[PDB]
Amino acid sequence: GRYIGPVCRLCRREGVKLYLKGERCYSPKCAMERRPYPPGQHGQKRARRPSDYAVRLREKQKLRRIYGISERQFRNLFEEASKKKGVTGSVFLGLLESRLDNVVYRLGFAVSRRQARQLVRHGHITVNGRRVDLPSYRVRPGDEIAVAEKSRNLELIRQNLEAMKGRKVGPWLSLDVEGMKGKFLRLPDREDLALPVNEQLVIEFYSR
Amino acid sequence: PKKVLTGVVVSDKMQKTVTVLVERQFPHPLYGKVIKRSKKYLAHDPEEKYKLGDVVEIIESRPISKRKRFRVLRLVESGRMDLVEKYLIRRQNYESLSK
Amino acid sequence: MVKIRLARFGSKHNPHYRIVVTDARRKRDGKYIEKIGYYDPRKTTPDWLKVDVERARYWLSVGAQPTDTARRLLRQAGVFRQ
Amino acid sequence: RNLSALKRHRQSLKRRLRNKAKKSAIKTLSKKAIQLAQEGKAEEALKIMRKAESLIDKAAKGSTLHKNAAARRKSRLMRKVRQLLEAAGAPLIGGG
RNA sequence: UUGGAGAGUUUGAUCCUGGCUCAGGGUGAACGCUGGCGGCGUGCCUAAGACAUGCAAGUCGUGCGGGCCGCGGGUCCGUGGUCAGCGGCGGACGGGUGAGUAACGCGUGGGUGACCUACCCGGAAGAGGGGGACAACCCGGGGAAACUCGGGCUAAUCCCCCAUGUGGACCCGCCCCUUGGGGUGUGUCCAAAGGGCUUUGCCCGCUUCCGGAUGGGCCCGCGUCCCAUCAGCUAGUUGGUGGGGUAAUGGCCCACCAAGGCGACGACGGGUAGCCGGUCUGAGAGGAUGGCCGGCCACAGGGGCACUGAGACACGGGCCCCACUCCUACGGGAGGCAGCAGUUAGGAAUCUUCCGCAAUGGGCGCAAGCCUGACGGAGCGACGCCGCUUGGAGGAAGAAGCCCUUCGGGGUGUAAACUCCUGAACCCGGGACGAAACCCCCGACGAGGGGACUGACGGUACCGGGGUAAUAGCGCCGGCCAACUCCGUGCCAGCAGCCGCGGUAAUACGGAGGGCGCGAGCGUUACCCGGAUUCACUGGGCGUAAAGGGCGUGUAGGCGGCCUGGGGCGUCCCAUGUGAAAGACCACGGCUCAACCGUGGGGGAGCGUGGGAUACGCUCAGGCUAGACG
RNA sequence: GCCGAGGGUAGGGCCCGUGACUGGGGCGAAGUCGUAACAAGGUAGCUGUACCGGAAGGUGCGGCUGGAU
Ligand code: SF4
Ligand SMILES: [Mg+2]
Ligand SMILES: [Mg+2]
Ligand SMILES: [Mg+2]
Ligand SMILES: [Mg+2]
Ligand SMILES: [Mg+2]
Ligand SMILES: [Mg+2]
Ligand SMILES: [Mg+2]
Ligand SMILES: [Mg+2]
Ligand SMILES: [Mg+2]
Ligand SMILES: [Mg+2]
Ligand SMILES: [Mg+2]
Ligand SMILES: [Mg+2]
Ligand SMILES: [Mg+2]
Ligand SMILES: [Mg+2]
Ligand SMILES: [Mg+2]
Ligand SMILES: [Mg+2]
Ligand SMILES: [Mg+2]
Ligand SMILES: [Mg+2]
Ligand SMILES: [Mg+2]
Ligand SMILES: [Mg+2]
Ligand SMILES: [Mg+2]
Ligand SMILES: [Mg+2]
Ligand SMILES: [Mg+2]
Ligand SMILES: [Mg+2]
Ligand SMILES: [Mg+2]
Ligand SMILES: [Mg+2]
Ligand SMILES: [Mg+2]
Ligand SMILES: [Mg+2]
Ligand SMILES: [Mg+2]
Ligand SMILES: [Mg+2]
Ligand SMILES: [Mg+2]
Ligand SMILES: [Mg+2]
Ligand SMILES: [Mg+2]
Ligand SMILES: [Mg+2]
Ligand SMILES: [Mg+2]
Ligand SMILES: [Mg+2]
Ligand SMILES: [Mg+2]
Ligand SMILES: [Mg+2]
Ligand SMILES: [Mg+2]
Ligand SMILES: [Mg+2]
Ligand SMILES: [Mg+2]
Ligand SMILES: [Mg+2]
Ligand SMILES: [Mg+2]
Ligand SMILES: [Mg+2]
Ligand SMILES: [Mg+2]
Ligand SMILES: [Mg+2]
Ligand SMILES: [Mg+2]
Ligand SMILES: [Mg+2]
Ligand SMILES: [Mg+2]
Ligand SMILES: [Mg+2]
Ligand SMILES: [Mg+2]
Ligand SMILES: [Mg+2]
Ligand SMILES: [Mg+2]
Ligand SMILES: [Mg+2]
Ligand SMILES: [Mg+2]
Ligand SMILES: [Mg+2]
Ligand SMILES: [Mg+2]
Ligand SMILES: [Mg+2]
Ligand SMILES: [Mg+2]
Ligand SMILES: [Mg+2]
Ligand SMILES: [Mg+2]
Ligand SMILES: [Mg+2]
Ligand SMILES: [Mg+2]
Ligand SMILES: [Mg+2]
Ligand SMILES: [Mg+2]
Ligand SMILES: [Mg+2]
Ligand SMILES: [Mg+2]
Ligand SMILES: [Mg+2]
Ligand SMILES: [Mg+2]
Ligand SMILES: [Mg+2]
Ligand SMILES: [Mg+2]
Ligand SMILES: [Mg+2]
Ligand SMILES: [Mg+2]
Ligand SMILES: [Mg+2]
Ligand SMILES: [Mg+2]
Ligand SMILES: [Mg+2]
Ligand SMILES: [Mg+2]
Ligand SMILES: [Mg+2]
Ligand SMILES: [Mg+2]
Ligand SMILES: [Mg+2]
Ligand SMILES: [Mg+2]
Ligand SMILES: [Mg+2]
Ligand SMILES: [Mg+2]
Ligand SMILES: [Mg+2]
Ligand SMILES: [Mg+2]
Ligand SMILES: [Mg+2]
Ligand SMILES: [Mg+2]
Ligand SMILES: [Mg+2]
Ligand SMILES: [Mg+2]
Ligand SMILES: [Mg+2]
Ligand SMILES: [Mg+2]
Ligand SMILES: [Mg+2]
Ligand SMILES: [Mg+2]
Ligand SMILES: [Mg+2]
Ligand SMILES: [Mg+2]
Ligand SMILES: [Mg+2]
Ligand SMILES: [Mg+2]
Ligand SMILES: [Mg+2]
Ligand SMILES: [Mg+2]
Ligand SMILES: [Mg+2]
Ligand SMILES: [Mg+2]
Ligand SMILES: [Mg+2]
Ligand SMILES: [Mg+2]
Ligand SMILES: [Mg+2]
Ligand SMILES: [Mg+2]
Ligand SMILES: [Mg+2]
Ligand SMILES: [Mg+2]
Ligand SMILES: [Mg+2]
Ligand SMILES: [Mg+2]
Ligand SMILES: [Mg+2]
Ligand SMILES: [Mg+2]
Ligand SMILES: [Mg+2]
Ligand SMILES: [Mg+2]
Ligand SMILES: [Mg+2]
Ligand SMILES: [Mg+2]
Ligand SMILES: [Mg+2]
Ligand SMILES: [Mg+2]
Ligand SMILES: [Mg+2]
Ligand SMILES: [Mg+2]
Ligand SMILES: [Mg+2]
Repeated sequence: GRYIGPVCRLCRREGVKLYLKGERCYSPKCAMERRPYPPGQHGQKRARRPSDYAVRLREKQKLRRIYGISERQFRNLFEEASKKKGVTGSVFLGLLESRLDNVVYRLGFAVSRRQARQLVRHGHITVNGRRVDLPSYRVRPGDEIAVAEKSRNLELIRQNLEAMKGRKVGPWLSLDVEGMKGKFLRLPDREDLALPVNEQLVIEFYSR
Repeated sequence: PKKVLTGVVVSDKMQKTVTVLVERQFPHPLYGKVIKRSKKYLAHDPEEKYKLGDVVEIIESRPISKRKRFRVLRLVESGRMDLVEKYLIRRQNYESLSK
Repeated sequence: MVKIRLARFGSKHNPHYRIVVTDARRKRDGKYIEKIGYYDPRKTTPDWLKVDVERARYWLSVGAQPTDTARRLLRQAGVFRQ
Repeated sequence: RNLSALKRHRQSLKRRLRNKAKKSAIKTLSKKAIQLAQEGKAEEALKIMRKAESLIDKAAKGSTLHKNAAARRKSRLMRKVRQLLEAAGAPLIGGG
């Protein structure tokens, strides 16, 4: 299925911190904060300049490994935005975002997307009422995403809403803390989201 | 409508029957250029009044014999041997194409 | 006789009929003469039955013969009404 | 190891007899008439012809000959007959 | 204007030409390793080789007469179930397969004054009077069987004669029309059936005719692959006349008569293929393709033929011939899976001898209802697409083991251990949507209103409660191309798509550590398009790279100067018909999403018709002298 | 009685598989013989044709420069 393995080796390769755990990403026990160099026997050697192809694959796995997403779902989501109207780059990001497993995390229901999945797959989430255990739901404007009442009294979701008391959440999302319910206002302009990614280059990876 | 064609009589050597050659132009579907193709029809001349070189009109009709599906509609022109000679000379050239 | 009946479309465990006029000798989902509406037996949509009623009557005035569970679907949409 | 298709073949044979039977008769009196009108003898020729037409249209009632067949047959019967009388004449009965 | 990337390889080096090769997407796939769940699709591409067994087409007692058994009750009657029979309607639908066919088979636009259509609707009219056969059944003869002949009786919606002629048909005549269309007069010919209830009234049916609707037949224009190392082909051949034949035209068939018909715009011949909507690829143009699904065709062991029929030259009907297999009582007789499963053979390779008529649909029936391997579902197969799992947070300047090291240390690695949190699987309870009709009821057997019966999938999905940390594999790491070190080997063993690697320090072979790429998948083989502007219409070339005919002359053909008018063929525009459905696309909506599916929207070419335009190319006509000749 | 599936007789056409033996061709190579071509390649080369020679080739005739000086 999904990646499901050692995750610090990921940031270490990408050269950048991706926020793939939650808590530890912020402490100084974070791997990039100890070793900002690719994992394995040859990480401390001096790099050799990567080729154009080398560069693009790398920018792709960057954006991709963020989301914990399979290449198929990535490709298909991409090859949607390739077909659908307007500028490709924004729409790909947009459709990436409308994922429930993402939506849950951007709201702070979860500390990671990886946790935001187990939250989704274990039904602890609901969309406009109905229980939803599908990480892949394309959330639409006007949707209200909340916790199930039948699980609302759980240590993890209560404790994880504790941080959220007045925490900022992106412009297109609102959040009734304590009440455990959030709202999807619209899909992003590239501005709204600052993923550490040059998104044009991913198009060009696929232009090959 | 009963498809009406215009063409030249090039042989009347049968009883109550003429050969009306019809020509057509259209542009080549891949190569653009307009090209000439043509065809011979057997037309029913019950009134055996038509001669070699006549340009006439023919109309698709109920079957008369095998092959014969058109009757001659009306005369259009007379004495166009220059055209029959076009047809007749292409035939004569076929002798120099064998072994 | 030319008949009025329900050509099945949709998918498995997802029935979706097209109320239609086709030859009685056609295969159930074959090429037909004219479409005159649809019908969804699971009623999972606001309008699970719609009928151009002016049309169906043309055929009736000329000899189309409704199936039993089509006769009903025209009755519920009141084509038989006076 | 069987069915009702047998019943249907048994039926088809019995209708077969009946069909042939008329056709031979029909063709018999037709020629018999046309035979006479050729050497006519107009009255007998015309008389027998009435039993031809009769036996024809009756065949037309059923499976034997379709409507246009009986029509087709009569137009070749009469047209042959009358014009055979033009070689002599005159038509002594009806008709017509 | 939503659409277009290139690289490796001839050289010491260069530029160019040119091929080879690669990275992409795709498939009814197959093979290797591996393999957890579900949904929707989908699965003999080879031998249209051969097949055990069951099942795939029957139905009506509201057509008739019966035998048996039963309930009734007096040998007889009603009546029930059943079995054949006679008679209806169906069996020409549905389902299968792609052999044959290069063809009016298909696609597209049209013709039919040259045609048909059972059941259905609508319009007009009618049902009078007699007669008769064969099965059932009885009685003989012959077999293991297939069953079979003869003799005798019997009913009907079974066959036949007369009558009626609204009407129809046919010949002759006139009018209209204009290919055999419409009308009419003389003559002639043709109708029919009862059954059942609530019974001087309705319901199912019957007969003649007209129109409708639907399904067809036939005909024409145009489009449809390779070899010209197939160049000439043709005796029913091509036409005429007269007949035969059919619903109907026609050499479709026959007789006679004429000497004709076809061909480099590729006849004839050989090869290959069912065609299309579409599918795949592609920036487009184009290329490739036709499995699933929808339309048409063709075929039903191989051929030929007809019969019954509105319709067939008929898959589960008939006759014959052939090949093949079988059964036998050894005298004789039967079969046709390219229906659904299943066996076998061939093959790299392709499924359960399932459940059900509940639904949709079809056939019979007044109706109940009966039949339905169509169909609705279920089974099997990672074959395909889609969703989903093997957990999440915390957790050392960082355990052991293993790899590397200049022996200081670097790495696997937050990875593990361990802590808390969640709760796939499984256990308990609830439990579908899909199914309201037919029928019954009042009303009127109608309109309308009311009633009850019915679920294969299935105790499944789903809803609620409880609850276990719960499968990961495969390819690659010389350049293309993302990923590097140690050892082992020593032109050996081996790798290989191309260039190339291996001859004692191989990042290229074998293992390991580490790393890169995907993930219930990953790789391999085969094939299709792409990269290949490498058949070049878009969009290439020929002095020396592959490429000007040895030179003339001329046939067909392609192409053509300046001015004016007629026509309007090409060309452009407008209006209209067709361009089915599914699919594609855009929006929305339903399955928790998605795959899948529903609803609506938008078109196009191309062809038919009507009207318009006249510059260019065309044609016709009249001039000119710049081209050409004298 | 005609036509007629097909069976039988006879002679022809195209294609496929195969055949003692035979002709050259591709590849392999660490073999034998010579040295024809590339330098004026030690007789300038190539060429159509003709005759000849173990083999590359030679020579005649005419042609070309894509021949050094
Ligand atoms: S710790 Fe630093 S490296 Fe490890 S996951 Fe969080 S961010 Fe990426
Ligand atoms: Mg981030
Ligand atoms: Mg760059
Ligand atoms: Mg776009
Ligand atoms: Mg961020
Ligand atoms: Mg691409
Ligand atoms: Mg031609
Ligand atoms: Mg004729
Ligand atoms: Mg029967
Ligand atoms: Mg006789
Ligand atoms: Mg008949
Ligand atoms: Mg009849
Ligand atoms: Mg453009
Ligand atoms: Mg490219
Ligand atoms: Mg090289
Ligand atoms: Mg070279
Ligand atoms: Mg080199
Ligand atoms: Mg190249
Ligand atoms: Mg591929
Ligand atoms: Mg496998
Ligand atoms: Mg296995
Ligand atoms: Mg399945
Ligand atoms: Mg097959
Ligand atoms: Mg064999
Ligand atoms: Mg065998
Ligand atoms: Mg059965
Ligand atoms: Mg009845
Ligand atoms: Mg019964
Ligand atoms: Mg019975
Ligand atoms: Mg059928
Ligand atoms: Mg079929
Ligand atoms: Mg099927
Ligand atoms: Mg085929
Ligand atoms: Mg051919
Ligand atoms: Mg056609
Ligand atoms: Mg044609
Ligand atoms: Mg057509
Ligand atoms: Mg009687
Ligand atoms: Mg009697
Ligand atoms: Mg009478
Ligand atoms: Mg050619
Ligand atoms: Mg004739
Ligand atoms: Mg002929
Ligand atoms: Mg003859
Ligand atoms: Mg062949
Ligand atoms: Mg074929
Ligand atoms: Mg291209
Ligand atoms: Mg094909
Ligand atoms: Mg196929
Ligand atoms: Mg199909
Ligand atoms: Mg056949
Ligand atoms: Mg067979
Ligand atoms: Mg047979
Ligand atoms: Mg056959
Ligand atoms: Mg019938
Ligand atoms: Mg017929
Ligand atoms: Mg049959
Ligand atoms: Mg048959
Ligand atoms: Mg057939
Ligand atoms: Mg069969
Ligand atoms: Mg047996
Ligand atoms: Mg015996
Ligand atoms: Mg026998
Ligand atoms: Mg059997
Ligand atoms: Mg085998
Ligand atoms: Mg099988
Ligand atoms: Mg199946
Ligand atoms: Mg049913
Ligand atoms: Mg039914
Ligand atoms: Mg009925
Ligand atoms: Mg049955
Ligand atoms: Mg069954
Ligand atoms: Mg099925
Ligand atoms: Mg340390
Ligand atoms: Mg460390
Ligand atoms: Mg360690
Ligand atoms: Mg260490
Ligand atoms: Mg962890
Ligand atoms: Mg229900
Ligand atoms: Mg617990
Ligand atoms: Mg790979
Ligand atoms: Mg790659
Ligand atoms: Mg690299
Ligand atoms: Mg060794
Ligand atoms: Mg070594
Ligand atoms: Mg390698
Ligand atoms: Mg290695
Ligand atoms: Mg998947
Ligand atoms: Mg594969
Ligand atoms: Mg290619
Ligand atoms: Mg090309
Ligand atoms: Mg060009
Ligand atoms: Mg070129
Ligand atoms: Mg020259
Ligand atoms: Mg010459
Ligand atoms: Mg010249
Ligand atoms: Mg000329
Ligand atoms: Mg010209
Ligand atoms: Mg000009
Ligand atoms: Mg002009
Ligand atoms: Mg014009
Ligand atoms: Mg149009
Ligand atoms: Mg369409
Ligand atoms: Mg939705
Ligand atoms: Mg388009
Ligand atoms: Mg003009
Ligand atoms: Mg002039
Ligand atoms: Mg001059
Ligand atoms: Mg013969
Ligand atoms: Mg013979
Ligand atoms: Mg024989
Ligand atoms: Mg040989
Ligand atoms: Mg040899
Ligand atoms: Mg040899
Ligand atoms: Mg030398
Ligand atoms: Mg020399
Ligand atoms: Mg020399
Ligand atoms: Mg010489
Ligand atoms: Mg010697
Ligand atoms: Mg010498
Ligand atoms: Mg010279």
